[PDB]
Amino acid sequence: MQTIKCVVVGDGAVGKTCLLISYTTNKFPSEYVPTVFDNYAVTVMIGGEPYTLGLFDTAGQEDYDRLRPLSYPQTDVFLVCFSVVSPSSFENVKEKWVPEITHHCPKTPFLLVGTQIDLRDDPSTIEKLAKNKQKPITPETAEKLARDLKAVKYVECSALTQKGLKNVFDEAILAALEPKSRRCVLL
Amino acid sequence: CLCLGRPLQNRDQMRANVINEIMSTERHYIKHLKDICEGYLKQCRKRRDMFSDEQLKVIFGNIEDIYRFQMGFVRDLEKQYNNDDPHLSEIGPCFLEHQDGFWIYSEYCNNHLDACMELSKLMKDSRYQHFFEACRLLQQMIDIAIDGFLLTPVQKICKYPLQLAELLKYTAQDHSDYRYVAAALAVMRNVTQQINERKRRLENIDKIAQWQASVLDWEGDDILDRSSELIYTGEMAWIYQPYGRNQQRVFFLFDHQMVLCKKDLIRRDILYYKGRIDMDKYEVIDIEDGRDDDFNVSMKNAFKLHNKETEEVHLFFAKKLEEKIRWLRAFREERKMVQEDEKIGFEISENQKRQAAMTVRKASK
Repeated sequence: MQTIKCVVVGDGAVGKTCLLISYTTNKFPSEYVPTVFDNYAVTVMIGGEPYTLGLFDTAGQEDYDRLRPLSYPQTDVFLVCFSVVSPSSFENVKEKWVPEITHHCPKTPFLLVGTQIDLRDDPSTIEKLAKNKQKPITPETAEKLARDLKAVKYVECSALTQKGLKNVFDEAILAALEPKSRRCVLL
Repeated sequence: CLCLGRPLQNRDQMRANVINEIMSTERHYIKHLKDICEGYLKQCRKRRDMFSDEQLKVIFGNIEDIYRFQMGFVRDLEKQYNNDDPHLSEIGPCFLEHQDGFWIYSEYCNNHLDACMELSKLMKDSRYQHFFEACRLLQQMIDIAIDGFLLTPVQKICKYPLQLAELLKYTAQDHSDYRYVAAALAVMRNVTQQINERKRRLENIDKIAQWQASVLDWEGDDILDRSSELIYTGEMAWIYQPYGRNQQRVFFLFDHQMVLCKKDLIRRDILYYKGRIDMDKYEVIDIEDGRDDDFNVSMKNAFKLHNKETEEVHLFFAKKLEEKIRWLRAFREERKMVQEDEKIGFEISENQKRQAAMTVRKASK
């Protein structure tokens, strides 16, 4: 029964794990959100045939450059996450994440995923950014980076409200199957 | 104020939530370890006609020793859990008293990609695919294959700092745990950083042999005879002896020894071996700005290397202040690394040298 291994990478504190938790559970937003996400399998149907989607977080690995790559073998698709309210996490997509995964997994597709889109409206986030003469990343600017970096595409979501959340993963699944060959190997 | 935020749980409750997450993720983690050891390892050891000893050691490494450590770590956490008032639980000391035991994760991470290489090889063959799928069904594990499950110790050793940081954020400064949690956070960050750094060091042996092979006019022994880590490098002026000529050189600080080279005047990527300083014999004297006693020069951004037993002495000059400081750290750092290494008996293997040196004969001679 064929599998899709999907690995979520990106800077710390951009909501990688919140995203995975919110996609795979059905919590009220007031409930406690674990800091940790265990490897998760679920059956998804496409072309009327079952596939197992395997979801892997990389939380806490952001400063450990020799441990990170241990997660990469057998990957069929990467989600390269940044927060739309953290310009430094967006810069790192370009300086750090996309070069790393393309060095280790040169034929593996990746999506550019903007997280925390609800924080564009949050008074405190906006005030703290503006203190440093910054502001959130716009979808336009991110679409532009996705094209320059050869991401399959740019998708945006909020783990909190779930806006765009299921679509991130449907687009991941599609990128992974679009006509093993794309699967990361030995590096 | 204005009250425009959404419902958040209070600080003590958040601490209780975190404590429960810690206990629960440790029990789920040990269940995965047990499922590996009982569902895969034990079944593989039974089939001697399908797995050699060496294949088992390569695929499973020390997973069983990690399971064993974790049984003890979990028993101790549970003893600290306060049933009456979970948020009052004090788990900082459990991490502190088990800290040396976490070092078994170094070996696990260093050998993981060999594990992945072997499994991928075996998974081409339907005999093993079916065997492994069978183990997974009987141990009742979710539908992630064995390679995923063998990644869990790696993810785990990287998750503790995060969990302890979240615990700290909800712990008041007067809690019986505050200073213990803060120290446990520091200790577990250091465990992981040191595992990452030991791994880098082992992976870069190859690079030290290759670098040495690219340097022209090499004299004396291979760097890997005495050293196994580049600590710092850059460009300084220096004077070998009082009244001597100031030469500009590129210095390479390894554990035990500092090599110096000269760049070619035209071809800036070409380096010429110019000698080396045995750092076991040299103390670092930090010299203060102004003017120097015979010696007899003037000085901006300067320090000195005295021989311990002799009157031998060398003057160094960085350009910026930023650079003098960076070098002084790199010297404390190489003394530090040397003490820890001889204390732990960290040798570099014989076949590790033979592997690194074989890579040089790949790019001709």
